Amino acid sequence: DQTYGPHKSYKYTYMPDPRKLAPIETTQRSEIVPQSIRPPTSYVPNHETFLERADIHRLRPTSDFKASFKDWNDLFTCDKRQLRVRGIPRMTRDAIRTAVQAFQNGNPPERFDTKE
Amino acid sequence: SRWSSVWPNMRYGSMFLSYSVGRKLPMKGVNWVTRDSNRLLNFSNRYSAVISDIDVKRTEEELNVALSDIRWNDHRRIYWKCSFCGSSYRKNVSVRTKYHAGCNFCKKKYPSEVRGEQHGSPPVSQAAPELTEQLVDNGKRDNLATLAVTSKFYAEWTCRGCGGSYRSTIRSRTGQVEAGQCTLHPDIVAWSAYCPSCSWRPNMVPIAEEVSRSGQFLGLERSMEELGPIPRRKRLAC
Amino acid sequence: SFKYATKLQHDEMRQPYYIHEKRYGIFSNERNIAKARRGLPFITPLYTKHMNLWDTDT
Amino acid sequence: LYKGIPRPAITNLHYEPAWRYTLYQAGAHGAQLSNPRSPFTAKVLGDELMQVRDIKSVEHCKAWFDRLQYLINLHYEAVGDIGEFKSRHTRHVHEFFVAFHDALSSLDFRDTYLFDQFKAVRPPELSDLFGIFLEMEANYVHEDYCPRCSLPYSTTRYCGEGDVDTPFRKHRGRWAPHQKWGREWYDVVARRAE
Amino acid sequence: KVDSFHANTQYQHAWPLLSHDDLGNSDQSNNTKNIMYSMYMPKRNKGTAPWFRGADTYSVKYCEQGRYEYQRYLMINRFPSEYKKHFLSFLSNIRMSSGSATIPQEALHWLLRMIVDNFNPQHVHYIAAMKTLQSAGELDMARDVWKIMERQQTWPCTATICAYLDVCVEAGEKTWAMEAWNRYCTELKFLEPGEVDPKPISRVPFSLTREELLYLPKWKKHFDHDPNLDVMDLNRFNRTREVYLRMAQVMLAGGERNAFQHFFTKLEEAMLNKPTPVPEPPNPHLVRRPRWAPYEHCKSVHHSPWRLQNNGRALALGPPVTIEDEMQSRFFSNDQFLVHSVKEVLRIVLQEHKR
Amino acid sequence: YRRMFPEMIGRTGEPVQQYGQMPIWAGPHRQHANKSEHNWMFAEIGVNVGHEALKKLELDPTNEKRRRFVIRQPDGTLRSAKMSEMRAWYWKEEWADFRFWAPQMEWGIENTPSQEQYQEHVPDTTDADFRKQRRIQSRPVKWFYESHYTRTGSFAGFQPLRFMQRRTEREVRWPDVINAAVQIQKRKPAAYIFKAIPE
Amino acid sequence: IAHWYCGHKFRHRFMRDKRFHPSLQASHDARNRFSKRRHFKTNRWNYQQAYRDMP
Amino acid sequence: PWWNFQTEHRQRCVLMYGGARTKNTHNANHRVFIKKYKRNAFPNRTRHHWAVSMTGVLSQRPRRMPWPYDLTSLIFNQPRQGSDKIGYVVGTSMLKTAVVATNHMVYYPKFNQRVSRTKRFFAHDEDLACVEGDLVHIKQCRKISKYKHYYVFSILEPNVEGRERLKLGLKAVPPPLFGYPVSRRIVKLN
Amino acid sequence: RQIRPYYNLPSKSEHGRKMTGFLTPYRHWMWKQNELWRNVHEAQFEHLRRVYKRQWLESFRVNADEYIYKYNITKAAQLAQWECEMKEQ
Amino acid sequence: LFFLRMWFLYGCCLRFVLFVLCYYMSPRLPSSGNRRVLYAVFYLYNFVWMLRCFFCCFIGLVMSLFIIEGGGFVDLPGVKYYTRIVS
Amino acid sequence: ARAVIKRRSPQLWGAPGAPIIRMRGHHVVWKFQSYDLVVEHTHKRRNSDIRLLHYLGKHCPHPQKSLWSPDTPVAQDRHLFMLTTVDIDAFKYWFGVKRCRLSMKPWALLAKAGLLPPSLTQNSKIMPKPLFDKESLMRYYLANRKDEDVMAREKYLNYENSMVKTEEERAAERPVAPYL
RNA sequence: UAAAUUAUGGUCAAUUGUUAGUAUUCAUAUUAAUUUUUUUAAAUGUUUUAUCAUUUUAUAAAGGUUUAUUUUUGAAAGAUUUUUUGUAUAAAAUUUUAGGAAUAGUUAAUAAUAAUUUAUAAUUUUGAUUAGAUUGUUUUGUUAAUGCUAUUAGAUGGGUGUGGAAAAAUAAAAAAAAUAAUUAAUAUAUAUCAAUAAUAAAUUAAAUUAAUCUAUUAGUCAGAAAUGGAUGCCAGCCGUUGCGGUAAUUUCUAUGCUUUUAAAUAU
Ligand SMILES: [Mg+2]
Ligand SMILES: [Mg+2]
Ligand SMILES: [Mg+2]
Ligand SMILES: [Mg+2]
Ligand SMILES: [Mg+2]
Ligand SMILES: [Mg+2]
Ligand SMILES: [Mg+2]
Ligand SMILES: [Mg+2]
Ligand SMILES: [Mg+2]
Ligand SMILES: [Mg+2]
Ligand SMILES: [Mg+2]
Ligand SMILES: [Mg+2]
Ligand SMILES: [Mg+2]
Ligand SMILES: [Zn+2]
Ligand SMILES: [Zn+2]
Ligand SMILES: [Zn+2]
Repeated sequence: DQTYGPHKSYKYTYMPDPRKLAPIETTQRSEIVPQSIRPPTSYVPNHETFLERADIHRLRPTSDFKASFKDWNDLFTCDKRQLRVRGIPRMTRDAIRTAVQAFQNGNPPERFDTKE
Repeated sequence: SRWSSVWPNMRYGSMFLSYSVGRKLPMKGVNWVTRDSNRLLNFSNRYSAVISDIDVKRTEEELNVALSDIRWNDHRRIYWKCSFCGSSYRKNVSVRTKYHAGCNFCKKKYPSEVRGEQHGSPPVSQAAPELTEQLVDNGKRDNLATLAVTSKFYAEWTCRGCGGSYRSTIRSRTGQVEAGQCTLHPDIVAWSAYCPSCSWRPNMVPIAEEVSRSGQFLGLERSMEELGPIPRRKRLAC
Repeated sequence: SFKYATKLQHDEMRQPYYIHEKRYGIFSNERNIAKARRGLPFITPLYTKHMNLWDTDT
Repeated sequence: LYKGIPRPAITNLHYEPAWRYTLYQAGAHGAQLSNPRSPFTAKVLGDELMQVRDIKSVEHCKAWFDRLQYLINLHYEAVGDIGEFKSRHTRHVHEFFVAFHDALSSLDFRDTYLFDQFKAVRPPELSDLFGIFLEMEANYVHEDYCPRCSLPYSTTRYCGEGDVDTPFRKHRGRWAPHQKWGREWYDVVARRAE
Repeated sequence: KVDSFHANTQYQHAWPLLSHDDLGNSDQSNNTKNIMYSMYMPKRNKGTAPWFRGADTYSVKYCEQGRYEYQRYLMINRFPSEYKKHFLSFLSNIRMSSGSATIPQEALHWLLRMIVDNFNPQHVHYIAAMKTLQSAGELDMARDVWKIMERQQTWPCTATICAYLDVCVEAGEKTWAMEAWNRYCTELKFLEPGEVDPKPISRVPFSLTREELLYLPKWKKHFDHDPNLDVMDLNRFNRTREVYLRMAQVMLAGGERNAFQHFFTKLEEAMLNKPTPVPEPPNPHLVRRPRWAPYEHCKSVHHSPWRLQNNGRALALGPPVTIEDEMQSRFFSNDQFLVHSVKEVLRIVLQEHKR
Repeated sequence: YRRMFPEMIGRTGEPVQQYGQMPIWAGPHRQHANKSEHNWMFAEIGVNVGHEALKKLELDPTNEKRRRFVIRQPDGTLRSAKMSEMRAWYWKEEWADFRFWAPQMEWGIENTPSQEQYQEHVPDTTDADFRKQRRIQSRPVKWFYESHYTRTGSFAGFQPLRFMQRRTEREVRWPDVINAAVQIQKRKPAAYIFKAIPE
Repeated sequence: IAHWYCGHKFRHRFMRDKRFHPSLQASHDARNRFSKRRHFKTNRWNYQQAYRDMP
Repeated sequence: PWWNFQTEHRQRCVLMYGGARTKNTHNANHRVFIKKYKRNAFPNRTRHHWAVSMTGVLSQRPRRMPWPYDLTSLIFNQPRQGSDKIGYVVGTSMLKTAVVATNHMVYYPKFNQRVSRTKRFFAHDEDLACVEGDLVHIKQCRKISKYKHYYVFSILEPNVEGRERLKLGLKAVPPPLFGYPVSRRIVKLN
Repeated sequence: RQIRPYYNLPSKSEHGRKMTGFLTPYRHWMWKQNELWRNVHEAQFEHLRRVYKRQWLESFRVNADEYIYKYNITKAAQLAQWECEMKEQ
Repeated sequence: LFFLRMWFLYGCCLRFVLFVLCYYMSPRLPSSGNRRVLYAVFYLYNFVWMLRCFFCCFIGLVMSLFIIEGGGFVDLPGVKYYTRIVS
Repeated sequence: ARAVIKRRSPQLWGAPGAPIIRMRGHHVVWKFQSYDLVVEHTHKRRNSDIRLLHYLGKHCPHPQKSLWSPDTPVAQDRHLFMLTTVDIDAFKYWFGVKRCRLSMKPWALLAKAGLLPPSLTQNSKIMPKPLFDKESLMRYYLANRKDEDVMAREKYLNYENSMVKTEEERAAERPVAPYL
């Protein structure tokens, strides 16, 4: 009728493998394709102007977060994880990061405000 | 929250995790005392370097751990300051003694991990001596100049343009790589000359130039001028 | 003869797929996959029976 | 017999070999160069293109040998102190060599292409290889160092201390004191040489 | 199969063991040998020795095998209706599979696929493939069609022979037409006063008496539409004179005067002294019976204000290329066919000069 | 044996060769792309490939339907797979032939790590394991000093009965204390005492 | 045998399985397997003159 | 991994090496029957449901599965299963319609044995040849009426006795003496 | 999506969408340029499309007619076998 | 195993019930004493059933609902269900 | 053409649309996650198997150490590995003959393999997108353009038939004496 | 109605309960499950367009179905100066209730017929129709094994009938007509039915990036393990024979002692 629980606890040793600890040849991908940051335009002079012209959606209230960025380089140095640390909500931070990388590609944050 | 429970990622370098009650419990039953036989300071005949790598100020502050209390095999993770490259890190003495573990930067010190000293490349002091002055000055610049010019060491430099400090690779800075390793970006030398933030402007000069000349820009230009007896196979086209 | 041979989720225990081609022609199912009502519950029946057991021919 | 249907003409194909065709060749389909070592491919590519083709395997092999003579020249005298707390271990060279020899001879990795390269790649001073290992056996027997792990007696308490690759210290295991020279280890070294 | 929490298709082909990070046995640093054997590897049932699927488990005799020899003859029959549907489909696919996207070679593909599917490639399919390929100016693939037909032991009708001789002439290879002649059209006759003119269809078509049905083995009752059965009745209209003409053309094309003189003389003599055979009505399958439509809803000729659009109801553009204004060659009298034959020979002289 | 059967030690192998790259019309703009961090292996699968039964025929360089592998080195080149890498894509194969020298067998005393062999952690010291009945161990590299023909293979193909067996049941139902024969173990004490151990 | 199927006893399961047994199936000889007794003696008092159209 | 024990499990997300990725459906649930009716009044005339009812088809024990191999597939090569059937003509009351009784096969793998079942079909005979008690060949075809997908392909055995019986003005076969069974007692005398 | 910038022709309407796609000539020129570049990509892309098409067709020819070779031999063998079994019969 | 004793667990291992009565009943000889039997109520598919079960539990400060588990047999004939805890 | 559109997962055209090669896997902890290269229709249903044309392969996005090959002092080989299984007969069929579509991630993969050029979405943000003017392009074109027939024949060999018959195999295939 | 050999070949079938005269698959066993424990999910605003419009965006609400669910290319793929084709809606098998009777817009012929065309009609005891229960024909568990025992979910009529196809009224995790984005896989605190966590459960330490967790039960007659103290057919124990009658190794309590160490107990 089985009230007694399992007959054995199967456990395997941990025995470190000298072959898996062997040094790994590494490259940094910043060596293969070098990272860089685009300098501000007259269109987008500040990080705050940027967060203003990337604000389109009612639910992507980008302009409200201006204080959570200290300067220009701070913006383009952010990635999504470290962007979550700073307490920006979800779809908002995706809007932000998307905008940034888009500006990096040569597409400035010029888009019509859909709120109305 | 919920997601707090997730185990972190354990990459290839790192051995056993000890994240579970089962994994914690048997080591919780080990209690160490420092006798004369365990004390690090007695063993300076061997481990002298390891002794001079310890942060004597910071460890007694944060960890409340005296330097006379530290075993040669000590499992506690204490603060270190690298006596080569001068960077701070936190590890256990046991791991530096049993195998060599130390500052993560000096792992990549040699040009390739697979073969440690096998480089035939000259040092930085020789091949590109003009780099030694751009190193951010911690006082260890004479040790960093000693490295291979092909070295993958991650070093910090003071940018010429804005005078600030950024972090790049020695070989990325020189451009030279060892035969049989992976080629870097052809432009890497020009691109790592400055900050990641200061780099754009100078390297956008020749492009504006080439669209000034011909009124048209294609990245093709370099490869074209590479063009101005090659063995080739018989073909089945006929 | 054992439990492992009960699991047909191995490809080694299961009559292969191509048989259904050999009976109905090659690439015949690509038609069936685009059908209006599919897989709820039912799909156009897939005939796989080892070719020495075929009732038709043998 | 002759009731029920006429005899299918294709039956003829059994008794008459005239009708067995294949309209096309094996690789006329565009695969002709699949076999790297076929004479057809040697005729199509020519020799210098085949050199270009296998250069990568040649430099693989040269890489193995270069590593080997680096380790040999490093650890050749078996006992010295080459680094901070690290000292020479013949065992390093040994185990690398075994990795090599397994690349060649093992049936799990079987990489045998490595051996087709020897008549070229192989260094002239490494031709004698087991001879060099015997010389290392002779150097390994020095008195100041432990007969088992070859660490120095004065500066070191245990077998395997401060060695990255040591067998003698395993994860949750214990430290073993240095073992001392005497007839036991003398004839151990001897049997190894043998 | 895919994308589910329990998805089996991803595990069904072999993979090297993954240790990127800790999978619960701390696989990044841990040597998994015993863990490999006793846990990770599938076993016959819980606790039994690991079940080995590797290459050493199967016998040697799997690699001793020639290709496709595991196959057995498959008799697949199907409804008569479905045969018509399928043959039609293959026909219109051999003509063209896609609009400008069709490669010439695709006709050959579709013929082959037709065989691979256990259908018999009837005469219409062969003629169609050959005409398509030749009209694409690709002559090797045409002969490849013929060789496929020969390998299937399908006896070519007179029409098929015509097509293949057209390919021969345009290729200018006499050595093909010779073997083709020798094998198939030898006994081909002309029509004389004592001949009966278009011969009635004599075939029974295939049925089974109840004793044939019950007592015979499975294969004797298996009827797949087989070209060979009606070959007699495809030939019932006597297209022979065409074959003789083509053959004259070939012997000329390959530069041989005696043989050409022979065929052309036979042909001439017969055309003068023997009755004109009754022509066959248009083949339903090669060319399609026009179906009735009202032409009312059509883009008018002037539909586009910028030009003259040709229309389904009438042609306003005018003929792009002059047409000869003669009925299909088989509708000629015998004297007319003599004339036609000479003009044909001349045309081949011209073609050979241009090659 | 070596003189009479020369072909039993393989001296030949399919050479690792570099494939020609497909031309990229986009030019330098995309040339960075295929050059990356890692190696990328690609093995083919399909109806004609991946079947263990046919394995040698599929690795046979003479066969033109031979299964295709490729590798992108981090610098962007492409090369054919080394034979090891080819064999990685088949279910693991065990070769041991017992006919001349004994192949090394798994689940032994000196093989099996602690937790499977005993249900307790036993320290691994290279000196004096009483449980394993050995006096001492010098620990050379396993296959170095031994002759190569002597190395035969490994055999895992059986149940390790101390560890895990089929159809596990209680040997004796009463008294309540006995379990299946795989549960052997020393008694855990009343609550643990930890003696400080530099000593 | 799962205990929820058919009756609370076991043998009820095998009594309904005899309904599906292959060699027990209903045919021209064995008929009305499930209720034989409702149809018993049903036509005793039903007088039917048999059908003859031939002398 | 279904071959690993209860205690041997580490990760529930993947198969480490190979094998079958298996979801455990919980077979032992102790499912029960709820009793909503009095044993006296159950709301059905012919049958009563007092326990848990086994469900599914082919999931049904003991398994009864389609058997392709029988007389019909023995004689015929069928393009589609049931495209040919041999049977007897039972009744013609409908113009151009022959009803046909036919046998097919079922296999019980538990007992390893076959049973013959029987089924009626409507077949279309244009021109009305079929007399009750003919042995006929029957084929699948175009939908003809609501229930007729089959047509009479060939008469294997005609009924010579029945035809001569008709020619004399009599019915092909004498009408069955008793009809369907009843649960009543009919007292009908003289 | 189709990107609608802010300097597109603003539609003044309260009954519908606020911005009509209509382009400043600059935007048109720009769009043309970008699209030229992607044309460069898709040229090679579809080139590879039809290349693989003929590759696959050719392999089908060769393997399928090898198949027809082996298969016909097989069914010829079976047919011979049968008519023999019937002579024996 | 006796499967009809479990009738009111309805395929579940444990039940929740409300207290109504507590009376006493005398076990089958040769066992003498008083067995405490609690008379409980619970509802399923909006039917209210009166369950009758053996009180082996510990009552503290006054409480209402119990947890019912089925056992083996007990001294007292006719009482299948037993008490685990009181809430 | 749904009255109330399914808002979250829109597409183009009616479903099922033209087959598209996708990467998809069930979501889980990042440590175990794999992907499937799958040819399927444009409009998926609840379970991805309902519309699934073919199964192209498994792709594991975890760099791995190569323990299958012997540890090799060669620098490049000891970079980590990324493993993927491609079915390329089905791929060339579907892509080439059936004219598929492609999502971007599978495109990056098949680019790494050498089946396709690198995608449209792979951007070194170092270089800009190029400029164009027609007169300069024209000067370059007039500078280099090959002969018409050469080009026509190249298009012939690439697009139409490749395997052709040299005069030799003609001579070897044409019948000999008794029927010649 | 004769043996066989050029010798282990064609790749592993193997069953573990301490019972109580005897007959009969039936309490206490192992494996699998429910009892059982927040490490894999997720928030609203779909989108263009020529402007009150028109293009793109087709199967998770419920009801309970066992002779049952079946289909095209005219959309997209799709290549091209204009017409171009044919194949489809149909069936066959497998179908549950302990004790069993009739069912019905109704069969077949005619035909773009007939709320009253013609006929000796159709379904059923070879188990119908109503009525109960139930989401149908690669998924599980046990097992040496023909078996037994699971498998979700998803197609619920018509009524200006749009659309290639009704699948058309919250509940995505399918990039949806300019490269939005790929340095991305992280999603905070919600849910539905799933997704097995006591992951070296105890001595030498983590080739880290140090982040989540402070973690315990049972027995003590039979059968590993007992003594005091109460209690006195009472109170209570009860997997089971049975125990409790002033000496209870079987209740309660205290203390020790026993265990082969992911727990007892219930189903
Ligand atoms: Mg359990
Ligand atoms: Mg089973
Ligand atoms: Mg029950
Ligand atoms: Mg009792
Ligand atoms: Mg629904
Ligand atoms: Mg019902
Ligand atoms: Mg049916
Ligand atoms: Mg139907
Ligand atoms: Mg409605
Ligand atoms: Mg005892
Ligand atoms: Mg008790
Ligand atoms: Mg007393
Ligand atoms: Mg006592
Ligand atoms: Zn350092
Ligand atoms: Zn700077
Ligand atoms: Zn030592």
